[PDB]
Amino acid sequence: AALGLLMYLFSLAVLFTVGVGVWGINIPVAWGFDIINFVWWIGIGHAGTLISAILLLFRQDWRTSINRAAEAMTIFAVACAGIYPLVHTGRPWLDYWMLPYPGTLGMWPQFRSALEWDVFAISTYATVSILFWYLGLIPDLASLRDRATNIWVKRFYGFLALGWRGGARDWNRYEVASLILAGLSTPLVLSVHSIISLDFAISQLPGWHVTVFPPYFVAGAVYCGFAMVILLLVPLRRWYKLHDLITIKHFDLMGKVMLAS
Amino acid sequence: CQFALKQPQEKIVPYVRQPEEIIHGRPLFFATAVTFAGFGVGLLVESHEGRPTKIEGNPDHPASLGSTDLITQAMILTMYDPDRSQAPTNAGQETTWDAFVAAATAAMQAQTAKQGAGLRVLSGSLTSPTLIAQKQQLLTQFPQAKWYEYEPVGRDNANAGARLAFGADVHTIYRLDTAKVIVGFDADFTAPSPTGVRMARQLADGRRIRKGTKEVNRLYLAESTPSITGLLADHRLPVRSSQIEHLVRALATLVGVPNVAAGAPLSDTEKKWVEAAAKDLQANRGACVVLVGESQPPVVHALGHAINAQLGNVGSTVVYTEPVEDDPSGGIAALSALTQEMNAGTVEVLLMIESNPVYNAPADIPFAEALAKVPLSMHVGLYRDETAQQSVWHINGAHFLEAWGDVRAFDGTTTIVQPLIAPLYNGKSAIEVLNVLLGKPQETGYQTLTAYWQTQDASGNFRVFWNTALHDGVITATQARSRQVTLQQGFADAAPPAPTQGLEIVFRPDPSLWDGAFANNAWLQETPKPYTKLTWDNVALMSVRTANALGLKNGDVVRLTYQGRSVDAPVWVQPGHADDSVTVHFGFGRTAAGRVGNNVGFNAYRLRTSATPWFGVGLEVAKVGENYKLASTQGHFLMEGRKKDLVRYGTLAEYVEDEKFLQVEKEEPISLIGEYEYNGYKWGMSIDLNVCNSCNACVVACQSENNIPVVGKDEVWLGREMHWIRIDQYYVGDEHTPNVYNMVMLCQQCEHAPCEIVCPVAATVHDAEGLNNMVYNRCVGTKYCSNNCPYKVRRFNFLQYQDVPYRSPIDASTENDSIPVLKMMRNPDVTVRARGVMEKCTFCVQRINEARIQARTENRRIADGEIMTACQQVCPTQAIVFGDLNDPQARVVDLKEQPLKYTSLDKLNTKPRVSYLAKIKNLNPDLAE
Amino acid sequence: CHLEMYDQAKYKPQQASEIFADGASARPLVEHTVARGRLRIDATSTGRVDGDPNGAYVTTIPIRITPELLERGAQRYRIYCAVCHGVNGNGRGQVGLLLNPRPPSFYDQRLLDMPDGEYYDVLVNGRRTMYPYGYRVQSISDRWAIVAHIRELQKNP
Amino acid sequence: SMYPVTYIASMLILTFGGGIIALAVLKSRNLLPFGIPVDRLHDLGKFLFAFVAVWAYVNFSEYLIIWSGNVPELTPWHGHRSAGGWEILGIVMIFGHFLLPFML
Amino acid sequence: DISLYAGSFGWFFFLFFLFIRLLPAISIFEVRDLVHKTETEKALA
Amino acid sequence: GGGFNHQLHVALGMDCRYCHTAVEVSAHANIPPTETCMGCHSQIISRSEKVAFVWQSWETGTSIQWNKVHDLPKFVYFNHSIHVAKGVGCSTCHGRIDQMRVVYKTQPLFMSWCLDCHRNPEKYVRPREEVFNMAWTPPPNQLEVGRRLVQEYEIRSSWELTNCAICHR
Ligand code: HEC
Ligand code: HEC
Ligand code: HEC
Ligand code: HEC
Ligand code: HEC
Ligand code: HEC
Ligand SMILES: CCCCCCCCCCCCCCCCCC(=O)OC[C@H](C)OC(=O)CCCCCCCCCCCCCCCCC
Ligand code: SF4
Ligand code: SF4
Ligand code: SF4
Ligand code: F3S
Repeated sequence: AALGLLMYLFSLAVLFTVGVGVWGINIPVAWGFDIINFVWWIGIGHAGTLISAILLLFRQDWRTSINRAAEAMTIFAVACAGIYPLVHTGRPWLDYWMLPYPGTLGMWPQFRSALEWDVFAISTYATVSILFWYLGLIPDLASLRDRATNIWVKRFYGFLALGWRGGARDWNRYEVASLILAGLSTPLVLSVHSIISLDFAISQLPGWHVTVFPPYFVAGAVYCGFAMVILLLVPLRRWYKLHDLITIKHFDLMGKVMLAS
Repeated sequence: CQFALKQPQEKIVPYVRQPEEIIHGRPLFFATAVTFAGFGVGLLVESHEGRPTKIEGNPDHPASLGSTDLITQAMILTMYDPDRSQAPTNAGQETTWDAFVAAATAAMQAQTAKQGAGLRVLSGSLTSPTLIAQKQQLLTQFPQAKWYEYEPVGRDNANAGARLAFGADVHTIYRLDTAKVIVGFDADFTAPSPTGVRMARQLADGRRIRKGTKEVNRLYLAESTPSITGLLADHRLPVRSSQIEHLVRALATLVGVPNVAAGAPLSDTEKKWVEAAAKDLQANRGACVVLVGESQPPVVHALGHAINAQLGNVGSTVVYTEPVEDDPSGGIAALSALTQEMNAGTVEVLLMIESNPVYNAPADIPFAEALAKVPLSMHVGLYRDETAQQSVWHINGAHFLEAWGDVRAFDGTTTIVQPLIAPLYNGKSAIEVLNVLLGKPQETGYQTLTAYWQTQDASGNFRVFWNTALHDGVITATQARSRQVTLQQGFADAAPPAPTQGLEIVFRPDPSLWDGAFANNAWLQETPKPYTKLTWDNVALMSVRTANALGLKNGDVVRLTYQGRSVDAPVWVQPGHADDSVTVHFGFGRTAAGRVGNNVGFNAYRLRTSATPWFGVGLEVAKVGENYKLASTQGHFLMEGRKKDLVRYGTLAEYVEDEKFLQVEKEEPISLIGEYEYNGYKWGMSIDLNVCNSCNACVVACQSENNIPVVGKDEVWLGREMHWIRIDQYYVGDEHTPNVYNMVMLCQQCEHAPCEIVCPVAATVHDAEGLNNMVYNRCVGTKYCSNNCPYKVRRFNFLQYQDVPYRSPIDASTENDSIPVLKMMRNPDVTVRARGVMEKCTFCVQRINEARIQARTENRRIADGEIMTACQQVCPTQAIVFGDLNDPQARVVDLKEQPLKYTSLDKLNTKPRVSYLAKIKNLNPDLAE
Repeated sequence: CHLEMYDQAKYKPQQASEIFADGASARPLVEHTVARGRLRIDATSTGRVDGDPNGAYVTTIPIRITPELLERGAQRYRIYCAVCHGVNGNGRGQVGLLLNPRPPSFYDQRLLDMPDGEYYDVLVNGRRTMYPYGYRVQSISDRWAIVAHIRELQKNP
Repeated sequence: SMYPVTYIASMLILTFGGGIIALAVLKSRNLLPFGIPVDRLHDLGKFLFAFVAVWAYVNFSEYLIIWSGNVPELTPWHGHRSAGGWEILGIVMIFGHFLLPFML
Repeated sequence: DISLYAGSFGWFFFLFFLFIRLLPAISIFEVRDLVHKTETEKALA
Repeated sequence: GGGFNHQLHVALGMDCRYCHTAVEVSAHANIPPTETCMGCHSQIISRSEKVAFVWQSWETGTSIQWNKVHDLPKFVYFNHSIHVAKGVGCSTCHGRIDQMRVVYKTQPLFMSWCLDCHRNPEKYVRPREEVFNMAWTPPPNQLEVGRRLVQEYEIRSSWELTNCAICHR
């Protein structure tokens, strides 16, 4: 995985230095792998929150074992999807221009193009599926801290789990913060891959202006996402001895939600 | 990747002594001309501050009525070409100029004891009056010296067929102002030929379809290779080019010419074309013409005058005059006459001025090996050509924007070539070189130019004439006077030979690269060839029938073996082409062109014969290749049912009966997205596709004006050509003989621009004047705008496209280092785009802003003809018309009301601001079906 | 910060050059060329009887002196000449008092009978000490308007 | 497309809004065979609320698509339903259909 | 494009293998529940 | 060398168009050549080390390499002769050049400053005649006098003047 990262940071150092045109993108098709993999990688991350957040609405319990192995699967599928809209631009250094800021020249981002909603969907999807994931960790990082029996390891998790303490009232504030965040990451990922759906459907192209892209890109993101959840849990269930937690009924139900999508 | 907390301390250098004419920040157009084939074109070049920047046509010149050619437009890069010669080379070793005069005047004193016996000269078909007059001083100071004129493409047959039919030599001047029926056999007259611009406008001026037009030219073309005349041709016929020589003999027997004695029966469809043409020339006798191209043998040009004088075209349409060039008896026969003299060691001083025959030799005339059999062989060329590799001396060229010379266009209208800049490298042009041979070395070019024109000016003063000659450029006082002719018959009494069977290689000059003298020009090389949109490749074009016979594709690499010599050429199937015949392009494979045309393969000059120099029937194809790149820009060459959105076609048979016969009646389309009002200047364009002959001069005019970067062939095959304006061939139906239509595609400047709502940082926005503003600096390179653009006009600087033939764009060590010589050809009011920045045809805002601001400064409004876009005043046919739409008396708002007016892709309401006119193509009743 | 197109490979109206010996990017015009708008062979564009350099000068101003041109002349004379010939033409400009062959005042009999050609000849080609103007005025309308104002300065000594 | 999908998202408002309506008329008159648990009535309320959000997600995205790229073949639907008085029923869909029963 | 997409799985698994080793790869208190919920349902039966 | 103090030179009565002749006629306000500086300094203070740099530029063909202080980014395409013609005096963009021994930037050329007068010219538009009058302080009622000069000059609206093509051509 690290040698694959050295291929990542070298295909980026070659891209920044030589240009965005080492990609084989033509002028008719200016959007190639850089956007096929952006919509794919962000599509993977959407069924990691359908497990972590959308199933919390339905109060279902086949989500508990597959919670973090999918919620943390979202973030790292956004950390590889949040780079393509920051790197497929021909001038990546001016990617702060897609953000609203008083910047000594009266230009602001457009707010009519879905590449301007993307930087508002991807940046929200990042810093909400990170906080909802870090929220789901403070109780666990308190379990890792109390069971560490190793100074500077107990301090590491003791610093991440801020002061968790358990708590009768700290758990009620958690149950409402986790429900509302689940109730906010349900329309978020219904809109993040719907906004990513709209960087095709607002164009007058024949194969792109299909109006049913929002409830079909979302359905495609949940479709490709559960495939990646299964691809990453069959090894985590087999190699890591988690047969007593991620039971085969989780895959029976993930295979059905991957079918309903 | 450049980065800095502050941009460097940019310096402001003023003049040391500012001229009384240079106002900093203003174009200051000049008036010069360019020797294309010895004949002038009459330019009007943008001289910003001493240096030229943009070449435009001189509206007072007959050879170019305000619009330039394709080669002529891109010859501002040929000047600002870093591969241009910068110092003379003595035997390859770089040397000074004053060392040449030491060893050139020492050769004249060695050529004076002998009465100038070995002072042969190989200029190429010069018509310059001051160069003719110095040729006269050289041939009387050295009486035995000879001056062989060799141009590889020039009038070798038309000038030898003119004296074959008339006795003495004549110079015909075809006029298409009054020509209802043109029948030009192999006539590529709307071509880079010296009369190409005028014969494109005078032919387009006949097919100006309007609200009430009923009579239009017909132009029967009869040509083996589809050419830029076949676009305007209404009945083009793919002929073998061996039948043309007796396809005119059939027309010269229907028209009554006494002793033609035709032979070699034609065809079922070539004969039906020659009866319908002759039955169309007998009607409207006085207003018609029978043109003949250069590829035909001299006996055909003799018949071209046998029919023109039979239809009474003399004095009306065809005008014979005194020969503008000095001697028309030179060319392929004069090159062989000198080469047989260079053999056996007769030549001692061989000044090859601009011909470059070591490359241009027909491969039967062994000039490469005949050279170096002489002791002293000079050369004065702007590029170190394949002769400079083999010649002893090589004087720098002094490109025509740096040389004090003159030209003489067709009909004799001399134009003083006017140096805009002093030569970047020490020039020493053809006049400053003969001054060394004549014996007056220290006498500059301007000194001899007035020392000749003070003799030729007998009327009035000189400074009232010389400056008026320099201001207008056109002197129009040496107009070639008419000449009574006789047309002595019997020239066709010789029977035509037995028709030879076999595939025929027809030798053709390349539209873009004429004869290889401009192969290092990256602008007219990246420019796509007209019918086959290839850019950096010479190919063997075959018809679809004569390639399915050989089992050939669009990418194979055949080995054309014609009379012993093999060339190993690619292949590109061309639907309009003729059966069992291939064509070639002149001037591609140059071992020493420079850094641009240095290895663009398939040198087609090594297949000629000097007896069959334009077409021959002894070819063996025998494919020996599998796959080639063949970077073409278009892609699909078929109107995929998308007529009414692409170029709409029709015919005058159904235009007189219903003017609005292709304007679809559609209701006002509903648009949720507001509506904005443009009460200021409403900048709109009206293209007339009826007259867009794909000259590709508008493609280079947008490059010369908008600093558009050349792209390598490796990145054009990837579909990354930077061309804001493109012409689209579409090949409707019957892939053996398809009609071909052009829709020159540029940025429509859509009012409901879909490419604007899709820029995240809001770079590309619309204007209050009404044209999509691409802002190259706010562009972060998202490149989404092209995907929303319905026409895919927006081109993206994917890599650092800048000086690309001089630095491969896939590097980055030099992508911030710019060639200092190239920085001058760039327009000082158009952004030189970096990488990662999309661009598009901006209606030349560099011309709208500089003219509106000049209008607001003077508190007046913009005149109708004051803002001409770069592609509008370069189109010879004047297809593109740009102007205010709110000005009711404008040539656009009176041109968008025509019944042919339509916009591309009106099914999606972009409200395009350019509105093409349909292609009405005047079919004959008894020839169509 | 990113200098992408802050410095471009093109020569703006004034900036240094790395190809020419005197880095200018503004090359001198070739000596005897005539531009499209600058003919300068008549009695108007040069103050000579027919444009000949060995001509006889022009006694009256060739262009029609409209009343809106004298206010253009008095404004142009106040720019160029007045800094060194004085605002009222008596050669007492703030710089004129510092030139060693002090600029000759008007209103003296030497410069009244001097024709409008000389007043234009020195305005375009200068004198033995006055450097050539006309690359500063650069417009025949304002070139003769200055001569017109000096023609009316001498109307009140 | 998504014209048959914007009905599906509105088929689920009627059958859930009707589900709470019919369960209330049966419980107001005391006709139900089971007392409605106040936490599972909150489930029908969460379904009804989530489907006003889905309905506004499918009707607006159908409009945001057709409005952005206004191809005159997809436009005449929202064009005729935004002019001549139909915009009064259009601004009710934005405020009285989504924004009022989303805040409530 | 291949050396960036196939290298993007590096940046995915560089973080996903760091998450497994550093953080609990499966929720603990959410699996403490559904164990307290299974005993609460087994209590009635 | 020498530096060319404007304060000393304009104090001699130089009307700011003696040098910079191409203003009010061209897009680029030109810098005077060596012949202008040598128009007086051929005998004013010749043989002085302060002015021996125009003589070094007059005898030698080299032109003076003036350091540019107002450095626009070459993709913006400023245009004089339309600010000077529409009543935008030489101040308010260059500051008081009459009190500048060395020319420095006064307005930082932000494009929030160029658009500030393009979106609202009445706050800075002055009479056409008092453009080269550097002592021009805006009146207390700059608006409703600059508002009146906008219709007098027909200066275009904030919608036509801030639309990506005025600048950035
Ligand atoms: C200071 C640099 C001057 C400027 C500004 C102008 N003039 Fe001048 N002028 C100057 C000098 C030092 C002289 C003396 C010439 C000599 O013989 O040394 C002059 C002279 C003239 C003359 C008379 C020439 C003659 O031979 O009598 C004229 C008619 C004249 N100057 C005109 C003139 C005009 C029109 C000017 C504005 C463009 C102008 N001068 C400016 C110094 C200077
Ligand atoms: C006549 C109108 C002049 C023009 C044209 C130029 N300068 Fe000048 N300069 C002039 C005077 C009368 C003086 C002062 C005389 C004295 O004895 O000091 C100057 C002085 C300078 C200086 C020195 C400044 C100081 O304080 O000593 C410099 C550096 C200078 N001038 C530069 C300069 C340049 C670069 C010019 C061309 C743009 C130029 N001067 C023109 C009068 C005139
Ligand atoms: C000749 C004596 C001049 C007069 C009169 C005026 N200016 Fe000037 N200016 C002159 C020179 C030789 C230079 C370049 C030298 C330097 O120090 O920069 C300038 C420069 C400017 C600039 C800045 C140009 C830049 O590099 O960005 C400005 C803004 C300027 N000048 C303004 C200005 C004004 C308002 C004037 C009338 C009072 C004026 N100049 C007169 C030469 C001369
Ligand atoms: C704001 C609209 C301005 C007004 C009013 C004046 N100037 Fe200017 N000036 C301005 C800018 C933004 C720049 C730099 C732009 C560029 O690309 O150069 C300048 C620059 C100059 C220069 C130097 C130009 C160069 O060397 O390239 C000069 C000589 C200059 N300005 C003179 C000048 C004068 C005399 C003015 C009063 C009429 C004047 N400027 C007004 C902005 C503005
Ligand atoms: C107020 C003092 C201004 C500042 C600051 C800038 N500009 Fe300006 N500009 C101003 C006026 C009153 C006008 C006249 C507009 C008209 O149509 O008459 C202008 C005009 C221009 C133009 C040309 C207008 C056109 O029709 O193309 C340009 C190119 C321009 N201005 C450029 C420009 C730049 C780049 C500026 C920032 C450095 C700038 N202007 C500032 C007033 C003012
Ligand atoms: C004249 C009033 C302008 C108008 C209209 C527009 N721009 Fe501008 N722009 C102007 C100036 C003087 C500058 C220089 C600012 C600086 O920092 O020196 C700019 C710069 C920009 C930039 C920055 C480019 C960079 O490489 O940093 C951008 C992105 C830009 N301008 C965008 C922009 C757009 C999109 C405009 C039309 C909607 C536009 N500008 C108009 C002057 C003027
Ligand atoms: C993956 C990222 C995106 C996440 C999702 C989206 C959320 C975005 C949240 C807001 C963050 C946006 C960051 C944009 C930074 C733009 C600054 C910039 O690029 O300056 C450009 C220029 C080269 O720089 C300059 O001109 C000046 C350079 C020096 C200052 C650099 C400051 C950079 C900030 C770091 C602060 C370091 C301290 C600096 C100390 C002083 C340094 C001299
Ligand atoms: S529009 Fe283009 S292709 Fe057509 S004639 Fe003009 S320049 Fe040539
Ligand atoms: S025609 Fe293409 S480039 Fe031009 S405005 Fe429309 S979408 Fe943009
Ligand atoms: S208007 Fe000018 S820039 Fe636009 S396509 Fe035509 S030539 Fe090119
Ligand atoms: S969509 Fe946007 S930022 Fe650049 S290339 Fe295309 S414009």
